[PDB]
Amino acid sequence: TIKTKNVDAVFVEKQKKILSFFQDVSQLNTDDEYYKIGKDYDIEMNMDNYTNKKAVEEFLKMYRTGFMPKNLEFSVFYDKMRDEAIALFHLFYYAKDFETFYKTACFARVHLNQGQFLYAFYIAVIQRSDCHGFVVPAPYEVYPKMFMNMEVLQKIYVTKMQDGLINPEAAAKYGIHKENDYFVYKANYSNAVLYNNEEQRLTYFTEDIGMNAYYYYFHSHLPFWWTSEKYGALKERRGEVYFYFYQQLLARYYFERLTNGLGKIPEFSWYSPIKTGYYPLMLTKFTPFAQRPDYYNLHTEENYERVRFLDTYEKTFVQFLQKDHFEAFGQKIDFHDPKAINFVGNYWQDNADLYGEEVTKDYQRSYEVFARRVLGAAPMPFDKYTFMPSAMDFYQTSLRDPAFYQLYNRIVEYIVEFKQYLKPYTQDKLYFDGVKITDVKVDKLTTFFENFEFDASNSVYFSKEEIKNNHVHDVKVRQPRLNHSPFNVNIEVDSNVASDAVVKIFLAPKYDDNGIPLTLEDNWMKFFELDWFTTKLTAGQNKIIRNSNEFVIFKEDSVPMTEIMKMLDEGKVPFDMSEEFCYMPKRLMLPRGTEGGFPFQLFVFVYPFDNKGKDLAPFESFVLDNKPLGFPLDRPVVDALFKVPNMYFKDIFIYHEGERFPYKFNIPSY
Amino acid sequence: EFKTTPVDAAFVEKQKKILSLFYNVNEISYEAEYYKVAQDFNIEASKDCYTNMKAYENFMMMYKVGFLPKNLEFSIFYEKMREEAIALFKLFYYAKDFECFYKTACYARVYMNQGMFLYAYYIAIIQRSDTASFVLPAPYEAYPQYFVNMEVKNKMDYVKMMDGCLDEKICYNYGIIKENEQFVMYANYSNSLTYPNNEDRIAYLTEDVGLNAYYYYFHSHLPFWWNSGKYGAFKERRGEIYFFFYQQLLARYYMERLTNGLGKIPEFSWYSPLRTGYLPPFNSFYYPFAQRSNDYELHTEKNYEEIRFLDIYEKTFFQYLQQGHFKAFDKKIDLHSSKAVNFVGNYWQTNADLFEEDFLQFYQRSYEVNARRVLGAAPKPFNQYTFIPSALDFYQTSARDPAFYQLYKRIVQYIIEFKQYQVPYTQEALHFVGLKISDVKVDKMVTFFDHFDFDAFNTVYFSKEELKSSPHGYKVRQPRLNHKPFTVTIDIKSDVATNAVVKMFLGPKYDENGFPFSLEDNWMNFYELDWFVQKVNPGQSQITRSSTDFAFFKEDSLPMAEIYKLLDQGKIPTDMFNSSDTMPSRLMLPKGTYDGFPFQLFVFVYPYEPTPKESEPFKAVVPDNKPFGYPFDRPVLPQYFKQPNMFFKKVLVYHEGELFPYLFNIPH
Ligand SMILES: *[C@@H]1O[C@H](CO)[C@@H](O[C@@H]2O[C@H](CO)[C@@H](O[C@@H]3O[C@H](CO[C@H]4O[C@H](CO[C@H]5O[C@H](CO)[C@@H](O)[C@H](O)[C@@H]5O)[C@@H](O)[C@H](O)[C@@H]4O)[C@@H](O)[C@H](O[C@H]4O[C@H](CO)[C@@H](O)[C@H](O)[C@@H]4O[C@H]4O[C@H](CO)[C@@H](O)[C@H](O)[C@@H]4O)[C@@H]3O)[C@H](O)[C@H]2NC(C)=O)[C@H](O)[C@H]1NC(C)=O
Ligand SMILES: *[C@@H]1O[C@H](CO)[C@@H](O[C@@H]2O[C@H](CO)[C@@H](O[C@@H]3O[C@H](CO[C@@H]4O[C@H](CO)[C@@H](O)[C@H](O)[C@@H]4O)[C@@H](O)[C@H](O[C@H]4O[C@H](CO)[C@@H](O)[C@H](O)[C@@H]4O)[C@@H]3O)[C@H](O)[C@H]2NC(C)=O)[C@H](O)[C@H]1NC(C)=O
Ligand SMILES: *[C@@H]1O[C@H](CO)[C@@H](O[C@@H]2O[C@H](CO)[C@@H](O[C@@H]3O[C@H](CO[C@H]4O[C@H](CO)[C@@H](O)[C@H](O)[C@@H]4O)[C@@H](O)[C@H](O[C@@H]4O[C@H](CO)[C@@H](O)[C@H](O)[C@@H]4O)[C@@H]3O)[C@H](O)[C@H]2NC(C)=O)[C@H](O)[C@H]1NC(C)=O
Repeated sequence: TIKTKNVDAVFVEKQKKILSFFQDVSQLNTDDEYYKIGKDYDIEMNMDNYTNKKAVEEFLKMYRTGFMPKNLEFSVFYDKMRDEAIALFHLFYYAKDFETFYKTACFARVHLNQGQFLYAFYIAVIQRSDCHGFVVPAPYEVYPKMFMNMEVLQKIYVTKMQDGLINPEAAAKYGIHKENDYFVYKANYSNAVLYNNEEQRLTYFTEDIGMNAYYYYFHSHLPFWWTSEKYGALKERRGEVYFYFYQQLLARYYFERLTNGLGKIPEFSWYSPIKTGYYPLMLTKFTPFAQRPDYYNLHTEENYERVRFLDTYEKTFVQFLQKDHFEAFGQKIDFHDPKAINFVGNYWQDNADLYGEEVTKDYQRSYEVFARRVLGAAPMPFDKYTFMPSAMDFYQTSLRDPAFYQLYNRIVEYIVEFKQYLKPYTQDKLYFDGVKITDVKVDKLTTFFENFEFDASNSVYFSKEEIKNNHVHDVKVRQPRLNHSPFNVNIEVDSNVASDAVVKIFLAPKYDDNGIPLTLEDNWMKFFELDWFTTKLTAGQNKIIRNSNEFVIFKEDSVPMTEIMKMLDEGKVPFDMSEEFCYMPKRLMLPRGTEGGFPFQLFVFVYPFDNKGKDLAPFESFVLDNKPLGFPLDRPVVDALFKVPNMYFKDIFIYHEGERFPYKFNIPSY
Repeated sequence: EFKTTPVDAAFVEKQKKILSLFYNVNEISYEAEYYKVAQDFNIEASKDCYTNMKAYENFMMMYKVGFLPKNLEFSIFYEKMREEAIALFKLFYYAKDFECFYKTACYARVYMNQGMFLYAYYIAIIQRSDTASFVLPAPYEAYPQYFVNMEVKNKMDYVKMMDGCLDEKICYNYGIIKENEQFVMYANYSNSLTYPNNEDRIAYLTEDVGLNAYYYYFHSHLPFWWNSGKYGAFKERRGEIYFFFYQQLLARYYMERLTNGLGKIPEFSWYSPLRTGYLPPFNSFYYPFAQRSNDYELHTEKNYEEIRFLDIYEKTFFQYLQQGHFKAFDKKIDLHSSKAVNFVGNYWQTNADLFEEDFLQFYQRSYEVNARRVLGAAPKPFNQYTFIPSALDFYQTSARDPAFYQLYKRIVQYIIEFKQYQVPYTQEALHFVGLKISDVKVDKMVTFFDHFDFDAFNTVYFSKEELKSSPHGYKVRQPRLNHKPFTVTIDIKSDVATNAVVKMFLGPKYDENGFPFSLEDNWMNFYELDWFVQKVNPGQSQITRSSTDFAFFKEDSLPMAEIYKLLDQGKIPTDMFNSSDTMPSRLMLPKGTYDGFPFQLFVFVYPYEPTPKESEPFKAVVPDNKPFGYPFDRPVLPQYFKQPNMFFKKVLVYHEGELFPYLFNIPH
């Protein structure tokens, strides 16, 4: 039971070609087709196979100048590297058809930096219309060094250097086994060698590979530097997607804090020390990541000009709040208009749409960029291509750093200040005439840890012989990951008259740290959408059964590329990798419970689905409604004005079963 | 040694009258002309001596009240003082003709604060079109208290009180000598006791009298508080001039750092301690100059209010940058144009032009003024007329304080942030069709120190008797940097025949690393050496160009004693006349090494477009519609600087004789 999808031989061919660019990523097979086309490919001579002539020439101009050398680390957060990435993306996106697209990737893999290429190529496959429906490997299969500490990395290296185990039994005690023709490596989360503060409690979440790959997916789906022109009426709601993405993720993070006894994400000042540090154990090719000690002074010599920028960015927003209505960025904005949320979000992300342009420019300095650089505590880059990476230089590592959550909580707080100007919904807006929820019932909600393996072969260098012979896939990494049991939500609805309806399900905390019940007024942004769907109500008594497994907000685990090749010989592709790649993983749906059962609550809401005026299906079928994201909790609430018979608040408890500590899965037996 | 200009008889009469007001600036001679003319001058009954009636009555209202008393320190950075100086300048400037101008000046010289008079009088001579061509004493001869370290001033004061040397041989050992019945005092640059840090490595540039004069000259040529409408077409480029001046200056200064092992100008924060202190040997016979210790906290109670001001003034700028387009001060500004460069400069200088007005008003607060008050470290003024002075209170002492370069480095950087909005030069805008530089050769470039004298008689007091003979002869001797003349020869192959513009720049070749600078991060670090137009021939030719001819450098000022002797022959010095606001030649090159210090010479040739027929506020304004600093007025894409009509040459700057100036001042 891996949810499948059938496909033709023409599809199979194209999909194989796309997959080839994700194998043995840091090396080149002289013998492979991609290299022969690549080496010799003449872009100027093929000007006519591109939709956009200017993009070809913009690129040619830069490429004559020189692009980033191979082997250096690539981050989109630096001007010059970004500009190269984008000129490349444009080449990919404006290729007339697949053949030209493919051949261009071939050229780019041969001649350009690996990270820059993978970055642009991954986005291309997502953005190109003729590629819609095709599949990409999970980011942990492509950048495995980014999803693992150096301990595991070094074992992998040592084994490769020895061409095997010199002592299988000694290797066993380090968590290394041959299984088949694979080397399998057990890995712990970093707290197993490092407890430098309370935040290390949250490692099975913040270091979780799906959680991290998910951030990377979100960014690739719609990067800040590019317009959202291609996504239809999403353009008018971009800032809303930006806010909601972070609001949801920060709610989910907050739950993990609660169940680990830690309370609220702390507030900071660009002029004061920040208390909690980050000691990364990742390696890249020629450096470690940068450390931030505890009590790092954000306002040192090197950050003076940066903080002046950051500080002005915020205060400009504060000035907006004070003004209510203003002209900025060539738009008349009114903070009483709920639609202003588009501008607000666009402002904080400093995205292409803030300016109504196709692509952002170096002179449009980003807040998130400069905040990331400040809190990362790296020294000044050596030059435009040589920096010291911190977790916050990459979408695939950001979630690892406590400061990451502090930064986005700050932005999200500011957006919440804007939402204070919005009129709270009245009874009449929420009341579903003649409809009452009479009971909600939930099976036991229970988390557990469970071993998961992924292909880490891109972390290794292979020899001439092995590359020729395709023996290039033998490194696995096994790691306990959070999961929960499937469960049913039973909803009994009463309605006089039959009617089409929307049902939404959220998860929220029950109490603050003091154990006072949370009131809606203060905590409407602490709610996490679990599911939305439509049903048909009939006169009388209704019963709606929804399995967690059918919740639409979440996806199943990716399959390795290895099983996709096998599948593609049967004419099959893994459905959840095709249509649902950028959803949160299902197995991280619930926060880790407690043996006694930690208290949360479900919010269930039912309202009329009379038509479908405004609905999104270009980005994907998320909002089949002209309703705000997170309705009816997208603005502030008054408890008395809110409670309505078609809402129901149910108290629940989240349990944990089996081992509570992941490292207990990684002990060798004696 | 100097270029002369023949000059007729009418001129000499007028020039002499002018220079005579600069004699014994600090006391009054009851028997001098100026005094009798001042006494005979009924200010009340002579409204018709002036072009502007409003200006006349304005001054009168003020004068009935009262002006800054004699002897106190004058600084244009304090409101009431500025308003009084401006009123007096209005008077000088609106004087119907040279006669009324002279009388007013005599009047002012007698009844007014001498510092305020000198300030206003300098500017008036430079600005009045009937005085445009006349010459002025160097600032160090008119205000020698701002160019003499205290030790020297005291050595002179005690020699005066003694009426000469008790014993030649004690005197000698103290660097005091008799020469042609004149006293010569030898002067060292200040020791770690004045710059308690690394910035003392450079005291020979920062204390240099030419460099400090230069800054005084640049201010007087166009004061921030005045309108630029007198220069017509130039007004649209005032902010451009402001940028260019500081950018060039800081580029020159950074080169001196590099040769003394010093690196980047430190950056600072109003909310943090400033690392590098300054202790000036200057006093105002009332207060000593305010000192700034090392690691001085800018954000202390007495600065809370001013920092608030400086902080928004900066952040308002950021908000401009973020918004691309916006209305400000009447205007709608789009940062993609050049009406932008001008605005940006004007913004940062809060000059009169920024408000589209003739003079700065009472209540329009200046960023530079408060930046300087905070960095200057002084306790708050005691009243309207009495402040505690700092080096940053005067144009003639500003260049002496490390903080000065840090302050202007900050502004210049903010302008560079704006410049990222400017569209870069393309191949076609830079390529000179059918012209190529095939080679550049340069003579040995050699720096060295040698002695330079000035008359410091202005800070010495004389008796009634002595005054009757207007007396001088108190000379200060100081080693000063200098270079030997050299020739640049350029080799050019060209297809056809036009006038060309030849431009030369000096830039660093490596950073403090030892790493080659790339043009992307170096264009701001080039200073212009020269500009000239050339007839180009078909085929192969050689342009030869000597340093002594470089358009942006001047010879040394002559002291008045020498000016008087030249005037006696029908001559004046060209450079003091045609180009006082240009940097001195001796400072053309930063101190080299015996070794030879690696820099690069940038040689640019582009087509000449005959344009403007103007009337110049500075010599930096050459008759060309190109930007100042072109092609280094803005961000560069390094791959367009490979046109055949560009040559980058590695040059090495040598040094000869003693490396340290203090070895030039040792006794026996
Ligand atoms: C220890 O530290 C030191 C100091 O950092 C390291 O030194 C660095 O080493 C780099 C090599 O790794 C080196 O970079 C290369 O330099 C080449 C030469 O650069 C000069 O020339 C080019 C162009 O040539 C023309 O120039 C003049 C002027 O017009 C002409 O008259 C000539 O005849 C030539 O026609 C200029 O542009 C430069 O300014 C220099 O003057 C570079 O050409 C070379 O570029 C190539 O690599 C780039 C990325 O790899 C790529 O974008 C570019 O397109 C080039 O591609 C060629 O090379 C690749 C392999 O690099 C090859 O596979 C292709 O087929 C293709 O031919 C390099 O960039 C740095 O200059 C140097 N740093 C310094 C300060 O010197 C040192 O490596 C390190 N050592 C160790 C052990 O760690
Ligand atoms: C992930 O993280 C977990 C959490 O740390 C790691 O778990 C540790 O693994 C180590 C090493 O692999 C374990 O050590 C071994 O414990 C053995 C048995 O239990 C002990 O009995 C002893 C002996 O009397 C008691 O005194 C102890 O307190 C233990 O309870 C022990 O047999 C074994 O001894 C070996 O090493 C010693 C070196 O001095 C030799 O003398 C001896 O010959 C033998 O070789 C080990 O010490 C440790 O217990 C585990 N941690 C915990 C908390 O249980 C995982 O290994 C990590 N997984 C990966 C892949 O890294
Ligand atoms: C500008 O700045 C420079 C450098 O600071 C300064 O030069 C210094 O000047 C002083 C005197 O003016 C000079 O010292 C004199 O030094 C000589 C030389 O002594 C040498 O030989 C000694 C052994 O015989 C040895 O011990 C020394 O180290 C040195 O190599 C010396 O003859 C003098 O001796 C004394 O005379 C005084 C009289 O006041 C007595 O008090 C004392 O008892 C001695 O008899 C005297 O010390 C010093 O060396 C110079 N410094 C340097 C670093 O070279 C300039 O004077 C200053 N110039 C001006 C115009 O301001």
